[PDB]
Amino acid sequence: SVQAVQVFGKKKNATAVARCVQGKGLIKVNGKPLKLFAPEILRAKLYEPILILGTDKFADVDIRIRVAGGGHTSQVYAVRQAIAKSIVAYYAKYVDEHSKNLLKQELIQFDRSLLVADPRRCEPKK
Amino acid sequence: GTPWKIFKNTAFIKDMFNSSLEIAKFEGAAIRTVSGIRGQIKRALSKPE
Amino acid sequence: AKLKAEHKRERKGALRELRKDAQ
Amino acid sequence: YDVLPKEVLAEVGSVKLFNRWSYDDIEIRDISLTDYIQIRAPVYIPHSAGRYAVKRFRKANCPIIERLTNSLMMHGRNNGKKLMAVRIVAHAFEIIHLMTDQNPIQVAVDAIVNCGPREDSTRRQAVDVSPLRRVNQAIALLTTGAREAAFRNVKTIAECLAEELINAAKGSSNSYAIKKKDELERVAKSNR
Amino acid sequence: VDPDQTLKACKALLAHIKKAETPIWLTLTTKKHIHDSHRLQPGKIISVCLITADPQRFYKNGRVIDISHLKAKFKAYEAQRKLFSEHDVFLADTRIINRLPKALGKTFYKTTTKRPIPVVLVHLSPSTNTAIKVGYANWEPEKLAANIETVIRELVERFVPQKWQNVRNFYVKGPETAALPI
RNA sequence: CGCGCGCUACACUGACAGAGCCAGCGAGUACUCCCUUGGCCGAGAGGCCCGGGUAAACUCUGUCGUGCUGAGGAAUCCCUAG
Repeated sequence: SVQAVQVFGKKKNATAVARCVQGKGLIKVNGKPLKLFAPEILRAKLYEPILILGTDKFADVDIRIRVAGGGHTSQVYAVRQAIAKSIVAYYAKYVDEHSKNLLKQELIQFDRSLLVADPRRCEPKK
Repeated sequence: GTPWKIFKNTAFIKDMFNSSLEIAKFEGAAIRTVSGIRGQIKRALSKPE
Repeated sequence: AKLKAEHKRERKGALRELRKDAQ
Repeated sequence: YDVLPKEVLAEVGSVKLFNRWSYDDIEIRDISLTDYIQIRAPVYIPHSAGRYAVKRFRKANCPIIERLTNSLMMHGRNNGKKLMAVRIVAHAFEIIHLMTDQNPIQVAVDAIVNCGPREDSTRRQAVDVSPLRRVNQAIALLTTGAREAAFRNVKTIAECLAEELINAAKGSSNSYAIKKKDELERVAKSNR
Repeated sequence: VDPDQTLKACKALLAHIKKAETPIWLTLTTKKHIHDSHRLQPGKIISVCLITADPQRFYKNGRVIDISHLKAKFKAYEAQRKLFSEHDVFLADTRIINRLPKALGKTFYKTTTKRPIPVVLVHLSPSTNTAIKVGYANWEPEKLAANIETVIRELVERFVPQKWQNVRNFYVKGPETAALPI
């Protein structure tokens, strides 16, 4: 009887789970907090969904991220995809349906790779 | 001679020929393992002469 | 000096003779 | 806060590149180059996962700081290395803001406009140059000047990239890319 | 264990050695030694790169390397040939002691017998023979005799089951020449 | 001897030293690089003990400062998104 949401994220081989529950603002990535993961020069790409959506959307939730596989870059894209899908999914199931559509609009107007991962196939040209 | 390194089907074997000239003379030969396991001399390994 | 090159060309030539005879 | 440092929460309002410099008041000085040099969509660090080689004229839609990064990973920076290039963009923009006290991204955009040539020589015939080729040749001459003058000296690609980008923004007779623009235009004048 | 036999064997070793001055050795050849348990003492008897455990590593800080950060320095075989010359002595705690010979076991624990000493030497090699370094070469036969006496008593306490007749041999040893009796 | 092809070597993108942080294929009672000066136990053949010969990268932070400690002519060939 808790408000729990499981959510995935992807890149080349880095897969990340994120569980988002009713919390008090923390995001912890492999136990360590979010502002400590992913060596310094990419943490802006970690923070991109937070300072799109505003921290006021995040002050009621807790996001717990496990990341496996890939290199550093692919783990960063897997994390930020898991953040964005986590909050869109929590606002899908627990707060009203209008706010989901507004969050999808903000994330999609920025970059759709925060929600849908498009893995590259190859091009055998004609 | 004695198996020196054992890969899956190949094997570097040793203590049998003295030189790459002798290997090259026998470089297509039917070699045999006393388990009843046939094999072929392929090529002289370079540095362990 | 330049005797090792003679050793390598004579050695590899002898390997050519032994491999042609072998095949 | 959710979890954010004091610098990011300190500048949480608009979009800042390297969390320091907004886009909202930077201006092109060529109506020809305006629709290709990208300041429209906001992006935080140049590293992004965009496919700008699917079909032509996508790289007129990727941001131009990512273009200065992507041009900064050439054979003088050992082609696989991306975060080296955004790090050199970081220290170069800091050296621009400390040498200049101007917005370094405006220094870079006015640098690119002031560097891309407008007439070239068909190998003789002299033709006007495309604006996409003007952006491309601009960025390539900028990073080429940064490496070719930061080759054997103690001065790093950060410092030399910042000097070619500042002098490029001035249009001075010191910058390598300005000198190559005037040499190509000089050849097109002499030939026609 | 007579000191007349100890000093006489030490004088016969110094007389057998003739023409820098390398270290002498001592040897203990026990009998009926099925030593398959930890019954032998894997520790001490009588510039350090101190191997260590968890955050008494950072609370500790020659070079106090941790039991995680040793695996890179010894996994790199170019660097495993580096620490054998630069660092003079090694010393480990419990987990570093029980996990050192699976990492540095090629370039360190094989040839020089320069393995660690226990914290929070004598090594088994579980056949019936064993040996240890004696000491210096400018050392006196009474000094090396007393060191051989205390080391023989403590080593026989690690091999306690007879402690007087367990050794089918117990001799002194020259370093590189033909070794000696006792 | 000739033509190549792989590989090594050659510096700012340095060197040193720490701290941090990431893969995917990989499981046949199977796998050991040498050959030895010596010594033990050896009637004899051998087994012993001691000496000789889970990533790179990347990030971040600090010490030195181009210092034989120099990236390859003509040519011809290839190559357009993981």
